[PDB]
Amino acid sequence: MAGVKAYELRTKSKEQLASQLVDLKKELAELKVQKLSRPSLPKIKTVRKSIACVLTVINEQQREAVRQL
Amino acid sequence: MAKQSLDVSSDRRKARKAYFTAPSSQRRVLLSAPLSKELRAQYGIKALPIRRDDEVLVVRGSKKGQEGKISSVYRLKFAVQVDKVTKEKVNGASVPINLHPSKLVITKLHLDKDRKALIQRKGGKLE
Amino acid sequence: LDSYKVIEQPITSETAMKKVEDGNILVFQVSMKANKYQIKKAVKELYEVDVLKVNTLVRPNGTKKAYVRLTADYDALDIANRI
Amino acid sequence: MSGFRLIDIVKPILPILPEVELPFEKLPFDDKIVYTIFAGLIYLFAQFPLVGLPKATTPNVNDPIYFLRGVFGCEPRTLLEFGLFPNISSGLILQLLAGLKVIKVNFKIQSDRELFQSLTKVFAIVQYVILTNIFIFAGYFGDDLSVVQIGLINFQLVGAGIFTTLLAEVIDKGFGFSSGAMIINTVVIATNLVADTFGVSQIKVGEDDQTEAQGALINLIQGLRSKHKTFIGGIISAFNRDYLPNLTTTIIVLAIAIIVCYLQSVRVELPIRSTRARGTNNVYPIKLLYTGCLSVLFSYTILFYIHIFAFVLIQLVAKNEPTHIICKIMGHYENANNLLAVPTFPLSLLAPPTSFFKGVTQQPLTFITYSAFILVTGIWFADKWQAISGSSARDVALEFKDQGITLMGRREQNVAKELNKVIPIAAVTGASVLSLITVIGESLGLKGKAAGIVVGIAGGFSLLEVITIEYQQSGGQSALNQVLGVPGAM
Amino acid sequence: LVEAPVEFVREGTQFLAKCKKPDLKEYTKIVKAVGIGFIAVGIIGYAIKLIHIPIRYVIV
Amino acid sequence: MAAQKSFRIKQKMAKAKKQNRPLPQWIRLRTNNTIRY
Amino acid sequence: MARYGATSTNPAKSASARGSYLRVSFKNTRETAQAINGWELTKAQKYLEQVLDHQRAIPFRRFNSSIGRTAQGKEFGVTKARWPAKSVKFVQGLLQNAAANAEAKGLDATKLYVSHIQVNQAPKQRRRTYRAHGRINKYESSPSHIELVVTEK
Amino acid sequence: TREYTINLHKRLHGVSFKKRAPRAVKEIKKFAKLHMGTDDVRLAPELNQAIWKRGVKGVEYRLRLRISRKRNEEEDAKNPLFSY
Amino acid sequence: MSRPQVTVHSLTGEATANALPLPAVFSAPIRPDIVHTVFTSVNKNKRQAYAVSEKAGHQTSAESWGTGRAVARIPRVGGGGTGRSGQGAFGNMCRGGRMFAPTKTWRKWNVKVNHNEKRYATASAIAATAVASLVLARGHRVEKIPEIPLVVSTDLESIQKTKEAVAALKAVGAHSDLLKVLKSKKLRAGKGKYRNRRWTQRRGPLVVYAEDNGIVKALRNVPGVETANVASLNLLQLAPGAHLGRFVIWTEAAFTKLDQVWGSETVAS
Amino acid sequence: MANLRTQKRLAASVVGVGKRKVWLDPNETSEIAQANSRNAIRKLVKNGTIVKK
Amino acid sequence: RVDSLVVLFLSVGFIFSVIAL
RNA sequence: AGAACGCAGCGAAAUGCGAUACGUAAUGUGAAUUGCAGAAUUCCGUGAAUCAUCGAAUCUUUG
RNA sequence: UGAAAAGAACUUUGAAAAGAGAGUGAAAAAGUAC
RNA sequence: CCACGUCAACAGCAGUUGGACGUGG
RNA sequence: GCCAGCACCUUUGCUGGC
Repeated sequence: MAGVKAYELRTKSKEQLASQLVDLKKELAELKVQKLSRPSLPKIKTVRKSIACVLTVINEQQREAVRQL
Repeated sequence: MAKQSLDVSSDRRKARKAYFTAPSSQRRVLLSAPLSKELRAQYGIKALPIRRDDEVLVVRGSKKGQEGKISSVYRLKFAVQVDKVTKEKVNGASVPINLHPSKLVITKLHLDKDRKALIQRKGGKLE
Repeated sequence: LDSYKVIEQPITSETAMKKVEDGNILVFQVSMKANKYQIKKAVKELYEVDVLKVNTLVRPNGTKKAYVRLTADYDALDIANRI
Repeated sequence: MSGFRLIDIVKPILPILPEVELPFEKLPFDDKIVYTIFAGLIYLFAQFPLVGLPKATTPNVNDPIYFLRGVFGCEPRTLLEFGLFPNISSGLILQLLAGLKVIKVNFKIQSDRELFQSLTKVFAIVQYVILTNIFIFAGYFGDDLSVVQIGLINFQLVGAGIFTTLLAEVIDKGFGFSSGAMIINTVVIATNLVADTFGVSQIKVGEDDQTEAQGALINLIQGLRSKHKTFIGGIISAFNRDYLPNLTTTIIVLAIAIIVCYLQSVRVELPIRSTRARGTNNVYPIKLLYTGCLSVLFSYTILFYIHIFAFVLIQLVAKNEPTHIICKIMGHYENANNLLAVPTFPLSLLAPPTSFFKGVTQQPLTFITYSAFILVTGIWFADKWQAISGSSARDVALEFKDQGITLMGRREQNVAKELNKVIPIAAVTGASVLSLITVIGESLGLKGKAAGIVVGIAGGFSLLEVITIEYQQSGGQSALNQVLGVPGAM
Repeated sequence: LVEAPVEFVREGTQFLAKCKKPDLKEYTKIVKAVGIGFIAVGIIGYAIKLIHIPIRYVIV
Repeated sequence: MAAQKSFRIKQKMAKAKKQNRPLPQWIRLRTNNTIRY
Repeated sequence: MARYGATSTNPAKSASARGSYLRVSFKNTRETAQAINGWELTKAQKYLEQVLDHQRAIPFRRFNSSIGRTAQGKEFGVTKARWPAKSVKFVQGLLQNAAANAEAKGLDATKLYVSHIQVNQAPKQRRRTYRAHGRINKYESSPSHIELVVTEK
Repeated sequence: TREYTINLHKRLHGVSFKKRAPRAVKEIKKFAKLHMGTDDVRLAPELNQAIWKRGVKGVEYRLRLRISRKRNEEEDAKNPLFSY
Repeated sequence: MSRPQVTVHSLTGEATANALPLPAVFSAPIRPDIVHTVFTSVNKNKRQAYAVSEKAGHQTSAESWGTGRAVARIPRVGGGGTGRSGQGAFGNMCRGGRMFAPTKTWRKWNVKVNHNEKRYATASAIAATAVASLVLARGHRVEKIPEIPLVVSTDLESIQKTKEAVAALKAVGAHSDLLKVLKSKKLRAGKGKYRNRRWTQRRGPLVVYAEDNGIVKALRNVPGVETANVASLNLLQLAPGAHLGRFVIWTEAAFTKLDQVWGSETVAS
Repeated sequence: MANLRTQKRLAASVVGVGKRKVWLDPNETSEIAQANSRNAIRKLVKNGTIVKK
Repeated sequence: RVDSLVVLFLSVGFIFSVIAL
């Protein structure tokens, strides 16, 4: 609700999450480069690797769903 | 420190197990300093893993009788800075001063809700 | 689903910024597998364009420089005030 | 001369006057303080009158103008009746041209930065000579004459005004401390304060405005308190009367002083991180009202200049009888039916309504238009200030960024994009809110300086905050002696 | 009122919300700064008026 | 000589020359730094 | 740590200076160091300044190896003048530091005598000189560290 | 001024060797130093052209030179050493 | 009505009655050459070591492809280059590498234990505890007289409690001897600590019983006490380091249990 | 002139010459050194501060 | 360059000139 | 089995992982983590681990 | 190297390096391949 | 390579210079 | 595109030749 990992994120369905993810990736792509800025930020690191962390979640759910059929 | 016996490392390897193995929550063992006798009675324990807001007095050094809040303590170094002294150089070039937890005694606690519950609910060896 | 992002970052440098001024040309650094078509498509959907030339070459950064000319009506100043 | 060459530059006549040029030697610290007070002691001879015997005798010159006085840095009936007003105006004109972006100049190049500054002090003197003809066309002196002594008085004022621009330069180039424009502004608002409040009183009668009563602080407080050497007593608290309350000017100077001196102590805090540590660090406040100081000095100045709607250049066309393209349609400055006569209906609703009296509640409409104009002019000169270098938002963010990233290797990075969001919200709106509380400072009461005092002190403690930071952090003579001593390294 | 000035105004009300609000020790700085100003005020404005009065006295 | 062609082999060596170590200094202050390079 | 090494001074009647890891000869600056001497700073200075022009170098006691056959001087108990102005620049740089440390002192003024000066092996720079069939001989490029201390007499 | 003819019959047929000219320039510099009673002697590119024109071998024997002074004295000595 | 017969001493103790005879096995001439030989025989069997490594040679291909120049091949070696090697390294001659046999293992030492020699070794050892004056020379101090070597009760087994150990130790006096063991000289051994060498504490007394051990949980631990049985005991316990005349404490039931054997080995001198 | 290896090269480049021929003024040598750009040396050429032999 | 002394001298003499007239 | 080259805010040295690129997750712990400068996150219950998981979702190029 | 980097502030001198004096600490001929 | 900034090491002396050192292109 | 003249501080403009 107010953010952005992890109990909001992990059980969310999922089209909503994908749509949000590509627009949190537009924040970071607007803020690249450079525009990195100079920053780091910890937000730039976290959202870069929140794209990583929850692309594991989307591809995991597809993988586990395929093993239930 | 650690109790005898099972692993029979004589040995500077045994020292290296303390030095390099065991991040934060088995540095809980090596960041413990004895309680008093009033707050030993209060919670029934003996010693407590340090908080960054517990107040602690130095007992065994050359700096052997100063109180102060713990300003930082390091997991890799197992060593405590006490706030402060420090020791200035005149333009504000500034000094840490580090210490060892088993050379200290903790005076006033900040102790916390379910922090004290887990500690008083059996220890071990559930990690 | 086996595709990649093309644009890794835009390159900004002394010559890169000058290209923006000269004829509405951005320049990017795109993946080592990047193909011409996917650069054209990506820049369209990140900046609302039509690209009037893509040509690409190597850099010692390893990532492939991609020199992208853009339409006149686009305005490359205020959308480079947005990167 | 003409001949045949393609020119339009005024180039042979320019060295044939005898204007001025500027220092030459300087020394600190003892020398700087002695010379800066000396500059203010030549200013302090504002007690001597200007030449002109028929104006000096029977009319004694017309009534004092308590509106021009503070922003000009003047005093009527003396050598320095124009003060900074043409020097700042040449700065307004070239701020306007380079800020409208009609004439584009890049100010971090050496060559055309120096050109701007030299052109400003030439156009200050060009502005001075047109101003001196403007003031005798206003009909201030009570004698308007054909070419005789009205030529000589205008000459003298320019000659004492080329002196006051030379003082402005001399202090600025390091003969004295501070900037010489800042000093003359601050000592004029200062003169006015104790002339009115401490003063002295003298027994006379006079139909015209005469200084029968000054010393409002003395008259009020000692009347309230007891009896003195003087035989007085009894409390005069407040009135709407023609005889001044004495409490009126005492409260309003204090009322202004408390509210804008706390606005001056409003800063926007922007934190910076690690001291050689982990975690947060300094709270670093930034100085909004020294940035907006020259923005709202320009804003206050322009309200007196404009031909369409202002005091100075409409008082001329009100005086001037012939009616054509220019006429007193701009504003009527004349006698009125009203009890107190000042312009009856002008287009100058940009003219502030306050005086050495109580505020005016009787026209809210002129208040709204006045406030609206100076907020608009405050954000107009705010965007000109950003555009015409200074510490440029585009340049400093970009320049520090590439420089730091590649300062051998490598480096870790900055709070200057963290500054980048919050500085425009603070800068543009801080000029605007400074303009808003400038009109509030005027509305409380007093004039002859009411918006000139608020900016004068506002930029003074924000200048003080810069100098204290340079003293304690950067070093030298220092301010850390009071408190510092012990930070930590983790 | 459209999108650009509504965005600018709600940004600029965060500056006015973010006031460093009165501290007694910074009011002490104000009192001394204004009082250093008030003695400068005192010498300058007293000097100008006093000697003006003999100019009026000497010349009828 | 003949390899698996190609311009691509030259490109990955070209990157390797930049990404080369070279150089600095500030970590050698905080380590454990037994002289190297 | 270091100096004197002939410790008697003491520091309320002393001034001191040292060079450190400068690239000027071990062999020729030991002879200059032994020969400065002693002599106030102004005599030492204006022997070395005239040396640059004409006045040799400075006598060589023990490192007196041939060379041709020699010569004109001076030659005041020596006979083998040479002219390394390399080592003159080094000792002039030592003396100016010594005389500026001996100008904040506040002591002064007749006094003096260069009480000890000793040269330390900084080390030798080691480089090579080409010759025959892939076999290469040593080439030292001579350098030194030095210490200078002076005292009131 | 003064005008001197510098005797380059002396020693400047006896050198060479191969390298007369840089020795010869130095010889003119300290001959003119002695005659004028000065510190620096200017040596213009007029004189440098004059000695290197015929080129080492390769000198037009004795040369006339015009020389001025001096009373400056040390600080920024004027010895013109070309034609005054 | 007496021969080797002894007076019992309890730990209660403050004795009252009489004990069984002192053994016939406690006589034999005390022979220090056999005592030392057996001590080194037993400790060798465990002993081995580690040293340097690489290879136990030999990174390092060769035969002797030495290449002349001068001063020879010295003598040896080969492979190879800007290192390392010379020789080198492959030595010895080493300013880098190994020694002329890297600690060898390999190197079979041992002494195998003959049946006859082992039961002579135990018999002589038991007869070497029966002295008195050699206790002081070894370096442990006994105030109390006489009743020697000491004899204690069967009650020694049951404890358990820490404070009843102290109550036992006051009687045997002794006591001060075990306080010596908890005192610096105890200090800090260096690099010799790992394989034991050491720096620089002394031993204490040995307690022996019979039916047990006992060696119960609490009897293990105490400053320098050791605990043993008459069925199984050894010369490391009866005189550690082989400098005969340990302070030895025994318990009743030891005589009769020791006495009956078969086997075959018995006293003569 | 000092550090004008680069301004010999750049000035020569804009007049397309082998670097021997190009000429730099002695008096305004400081102002030639304050070029560094290829449109800065165009100004210097038109003034006649840099000429071509 | 003019002088800081010249401006100082000019002004004081100007003040003396104006007052009487 | 192994190996090339990438990845980072930094990247000397080590190994952690693959264009999602020292990632994180499921069991789990408790006041400090990101080596450090710096930029930040936490602190009376959702920050932070190999203390332990022969345990795991991702998985370029070469073999 | 040291318990802890406290890894040498500040001042004078020197083109810079460094030197002189001074600071830290139990000890600096413990001042950085210590 | 090109551009800008430097002299501790390297250049067979030396240095205000560099193919070196540092950083970008 | 190259070369030359006049105007201009430059960026430029006009005229002529190849």
